[PDB]
Amino acid sequence: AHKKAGGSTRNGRDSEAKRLGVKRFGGESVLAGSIIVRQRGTKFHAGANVGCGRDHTLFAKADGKVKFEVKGPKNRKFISIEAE
Amino acid sequence: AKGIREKIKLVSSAGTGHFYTTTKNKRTKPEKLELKKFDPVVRQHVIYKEAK
RNA sequence: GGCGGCCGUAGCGCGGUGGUCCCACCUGACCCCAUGCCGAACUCAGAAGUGAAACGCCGUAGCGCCGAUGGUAGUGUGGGGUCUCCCCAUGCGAGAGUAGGAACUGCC
RNA sequence: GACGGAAAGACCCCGUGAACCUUUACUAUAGCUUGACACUGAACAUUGAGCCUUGAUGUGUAGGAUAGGUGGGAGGCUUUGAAGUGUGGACGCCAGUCUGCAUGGAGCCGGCCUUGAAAUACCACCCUUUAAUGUUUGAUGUUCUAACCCGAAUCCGGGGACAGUGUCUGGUGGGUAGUUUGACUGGGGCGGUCUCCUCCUAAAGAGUAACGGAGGAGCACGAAGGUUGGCUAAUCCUGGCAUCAGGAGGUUAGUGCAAUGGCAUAAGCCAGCUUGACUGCGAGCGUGACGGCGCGAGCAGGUGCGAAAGCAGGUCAUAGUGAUCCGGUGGUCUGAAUGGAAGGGCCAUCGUCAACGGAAAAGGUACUCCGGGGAUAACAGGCUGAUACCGCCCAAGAGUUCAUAUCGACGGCGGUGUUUGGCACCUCGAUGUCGGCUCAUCACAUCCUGGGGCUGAAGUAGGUCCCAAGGGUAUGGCUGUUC
RNA sequence: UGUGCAAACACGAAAGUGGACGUAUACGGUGUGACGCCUGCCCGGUGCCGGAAGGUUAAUGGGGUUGCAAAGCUCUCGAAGCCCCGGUAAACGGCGGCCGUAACUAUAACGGUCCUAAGGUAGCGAAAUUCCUUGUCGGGUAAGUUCCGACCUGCACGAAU
RNA sequence: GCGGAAGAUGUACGGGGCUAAACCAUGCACCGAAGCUGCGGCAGCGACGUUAUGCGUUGUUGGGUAGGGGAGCGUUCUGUA
RNA sequence: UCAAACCGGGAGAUAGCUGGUUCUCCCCGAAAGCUAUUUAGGUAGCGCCUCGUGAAUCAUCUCCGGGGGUAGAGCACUGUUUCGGCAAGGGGGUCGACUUCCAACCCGAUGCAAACUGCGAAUACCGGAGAUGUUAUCACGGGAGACACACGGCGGGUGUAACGUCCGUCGUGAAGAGGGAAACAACCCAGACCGCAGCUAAGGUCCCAAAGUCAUGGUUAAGUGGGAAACGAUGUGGGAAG
RNA sequence: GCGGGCCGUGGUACCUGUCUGAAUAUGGGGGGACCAUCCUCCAAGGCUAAAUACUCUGACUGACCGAUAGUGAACCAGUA
RNA sequence: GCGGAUUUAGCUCAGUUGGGAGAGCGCCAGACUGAAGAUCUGGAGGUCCUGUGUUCGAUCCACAGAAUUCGCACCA
RNA sequence: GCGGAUUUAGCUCAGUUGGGAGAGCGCCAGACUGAAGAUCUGGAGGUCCUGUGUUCGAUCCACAGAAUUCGCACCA
RNA sequence: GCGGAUUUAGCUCAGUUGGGAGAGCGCCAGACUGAAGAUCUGGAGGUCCUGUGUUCGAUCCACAGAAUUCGCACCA
Repeated sequence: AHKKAGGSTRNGRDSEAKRLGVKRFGGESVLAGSIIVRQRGTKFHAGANVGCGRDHTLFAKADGKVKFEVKGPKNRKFISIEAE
Repeated sequence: AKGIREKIKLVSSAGTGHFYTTTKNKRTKPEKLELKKFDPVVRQHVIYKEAK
């Protein structure tokens, strides 16, 4: 029933996450990256996370959310190639 | 398996359709009351009834 | 008070002061409308009484956050000795400390 | 001494080796009993079943219901072959009428045809059942009789359809035979572990072990699903631990589940409403190719809710699962030639393997052998030394008084490695085991004596410690035994 | 303990055969194994054998359902043996623990209390069959885990194991 | 630097032996490798030219168990010269 | 010859078991993981040797655009724990005041952590551009070895322990000459054609021994020249301070 | 129809054993499933030449071996 | 999974006439005994598995579901 | 040392839907009996091993410790 | 030597919330009985092994020593 024996997490397996989505070439409106599921907002390149910063570029395609509160979960404002 | 348990397997009966539908039903009332409107691989909007 | 600009140092607390121009409180619920039980909510109306909670200004930097001038421990990296261990070269520098900003700016 | 030569251990483990006997092992084969089929005919008695004929029709307690029955009632107008009646009999046990019987009062038919305890007329359905009889038939028991068996030369006698026996099925069945029954493992054994999820360990990606320390999943649920409105919690304080009113309160609450992460004018709570757990088809994701499965993200057509964007591919995310063969369930295809059936596939769901990537089911082995291996222990050596032995530092306290003059706790620091436990690199392709005995060779952390230190050394007598081999350590009873 | 014999028992694939040129004052299958004292407690849990309401027990045929036939589903009816109960321990066996009374102390002895029914009185017992046990008392000896006698709660000794 | 330190048939840094022929802090010249450089004779890989894996030139130049690849000669009998 | 005969016969039985396995020279020159297999001292698709084909431009030693959070540090979960001050509760002694003791909270100094943090590396690492390189990277397919590394030292983790299991650093056995270190797997320096010349490295340079009994300065005197410790010392030299 | 053997034999090979049991050419069987309708052919009786094998024996041949080679046997050998 | 049996007041069970729910034991009380025991008498105690259907009315019919038990099947 | 079981009112023991602490015997008393006995009725009798943790609340969960018992290990 | 248990008022023993030293028996007395007995009641009787340490205070903690008992260990 209830839990006991204080402690941090509870040991698991090997992390299953990647980082697909060069976002500097062709990019179909889809999840740019892989780490944690469930999240929306970003419709284009919006790489912005606490620290030195983040970025992406060129790719004309409406909508394109991220993974979640990870690699720049924040939602910036539009961005594309240079002249689609 | 089969016996005295909540969940129970029973296929629907659209009527003229080709049946095929999996939906269990525990013992907590209601009893004689399947579900509702379904859309089997056939005409649009067809009768339901998962009971059998 | 109206009307703009810049536009996360405007997070969050706290002080003084002013306009019966303005604004919430407040007041009254005849009606539109509305509350599972309560016009409290919701919605409508009038303005007796204040500023005790907005707003205009303006005074503290606590705390959060964003920048700047100074530097020990710690630490990156490659050679030296030495029983362990420690040293040197070189890029920085815990964290503490000294300061900057509580708006800024135009018009009626 | 050349770890001499030589005759490759029976101790021990290993090698999915061998054999033996033996269980509450599996699979079969003889044999025994019995039913039935072929070898078992006739007579008598019993029981079951099917069919035929004959007789009667087996069911129960009170006027609103009568009665196989039922819902409609009671003295209501028209039915087969003499009996109806009122006081008269029978073959299997109980009633209404039927026949050649015998007659009167009961009326001619009739009885019949409106009383509570005694009550109505016409063509399939629970009876349609039961009871009796004749024919066919199944099982059991008895008698008789031809087969068969034995004795005898024969006649014939004894036994007797029990059999003798052939075949098959089910049960029981050590009476007989095999370790086949995995692994890891501080040798092995005992004790603990082999699927899966989620910290630490894994030493900032990733990935990463051990009977590594902590803790769980094998399900549950129509709602703990979705949407909307309102609301926001723990906990503490005050007035009255249940409740209510006020204040403080990012939240430590709660959110199904082992934890982390997320969330409050909220994915939390309360209430209402409602139910996207839809169909079809693609692109992408799992360093490095590899399926099922899963997830994120579109398109085409359409279900729910919302104003709409939008949200769903079940429950915030990560454990709750499993092939082939076969069977049970949903459209089609398929066998000289046709009809009627039985059979043979594509996709998907459900049912079992939780010793859970998965066998239908347990055990001893000193008579041992062989092919190998240190990747397997019980000794000796080596490391460590917690244990063991001894010393040192500080020193309470005891000692009549007086720590320090024997003894000396607590605590701390060391040496030896004689003891023991014992981390398997050395030898088990093997330096056969303890102790003693006997025999040869090479040394010292000692009791008396001798020379010394301390003294709880006044003296004496003792305690403790150092030194020393120079000489001497020469003996018995019980036990195979070593101390 | 089995058997009057075309017997029991045993051998063989069969034909046949051993024991029978025998016959129960027989022979086959076993335990004990002399002699002497002997001989106490329990059947709750196997094998064999006998009886046995009810339950369990194929296929053909028969009945119902299904299908203008047929599959399939299902009912009904069932020997020997077995479930049933009982007997049997010269059947495999089981016999732990506690309190009180009472003693200078410990034990034995007796009853109960509990567990699993009884819990052991003949003898004799730590005995080649008891760990603990070089058990306790003692003989004997200078001393003897040896031995003998006794007590004896009998770890895992005990009745033709 | 020293006290805390007793044991095995003859004792000492390789020896002699050295106040440095020790040791410590530095430094210089040599002997000393099949090292490095120079004269006469190679292999593999790649580049240039080439039909060429034949030559010429150019960069790297050459240790090896297990193992991979390749060349070779001793040999018998039967062709054609 | 028997817990089971002899001879021959269908055996040149089957084994994931041992051993065996012989001419010269030249080039290059290992590894000890994953999925599945009646499979685990075996193969196939793959981490590694070699050869042929195919494609194509990086890769990484660098730099640049991301993700992790350990060491350490700080101070941190939890469960302990040091002192003082303040407030509230309970008990005891005398007065409804105070004193003493115990538990919880806050602050400062003190600090604590195998399951933390106001802060915070190195570092490894996903995607895209360069000096370098231009055909390397990378894509395909064939034929293999292969998924039994260990030991010593140091730091460990599990472990009440055995000539370990399992990680980390380093180093060797591997694939290393030559050479010194007296001898020596790893310490230092430095890398093999032939014959030959010169000059250096290892190390050595007084003699045997080939090379200076070489330069400047200093120490020790102990012959120390090498085991050595918790502990003691006006042996001696130097420096600061009352 | 029951119980088996065997075969590539599948409910569709062949044969053995027990039981049951036809019709008849205005008949019946077969064409790899069963039953009515086509085509083919007719069992339950029998006989039947020809086309490959081995190698004792005779002869020949062989880029076969050469007397620890080759058949065990070129010498008494299947003898000592 | 398949089939059979069973599923009545605490316990063990009878009850197919569809129209009475009952017995033994147990529990309480009474009588009796000095009393306690045992007889003996009396009382209480039943969603007669559950739902639905059939009938006027069903424990006692039909259908569906569940429990218990046995045989069988599965138990890579 | 290791693992398993056990550790409830005097004794012997039941008690997992976590929310009732109960049975037999014993002890005291009542009743009865002349009385004592035996029933029978009533009462008392329980840190339900200990501490802590978990929950709204635990004898009935988790952790740690102690005791009893058994197997094993050790024993010049 | 090593390991375990034990070491409370005369005897046999209980007593861990650390802060009460208690019971049975025995001894003395009372009540009762003619009296003695047995019940029943009362009283006395404790360096709770010894020292030291831990605490506000220990029989009930820690350490050391002593005694008893058992196991183990070892005899020219």
